[PDB]
Amino acid sequence: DLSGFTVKPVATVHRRIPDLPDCDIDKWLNNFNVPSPLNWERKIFSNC
Amino acid sequence: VGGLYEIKIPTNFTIVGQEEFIQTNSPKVTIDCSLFVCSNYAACHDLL
Ligand SMILES: *[C@@H]1O[C@H](CO)[C@@H](O)[C@H](O)[C@H]1NC(C)=O
Repeated sequence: DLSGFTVKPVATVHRRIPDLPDCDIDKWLNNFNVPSPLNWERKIFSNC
Repeated sequence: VGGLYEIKIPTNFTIVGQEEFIQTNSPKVTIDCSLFVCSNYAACHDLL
């Protein structure tokens, strides 16, 4: 009984939601009004 | 009672059937240890 094979994939399926906006993460990180550790700020990025 | 004992002797009879299954075999299980432990993954086959 030889070692098990698996059928090779004949194609690739790639799916992503199209036309989503850019997240602009650099614009928020480069904002010059920087908070201290006491009042550390959060931003949430989704659908981008 | 004197020399004699009381015994129940059959006066009529029938034949009865009884089934008995005896196991003599079992499912021949076989394992590919490599396919079970690692599936398709080359990084696992290397470590295995
Ligand atoms: C023996 O038993 C069977 C079933 O009960 C019956 O048909 C038959 O007549 C009986 N015979 C005697 C001699 O008792």
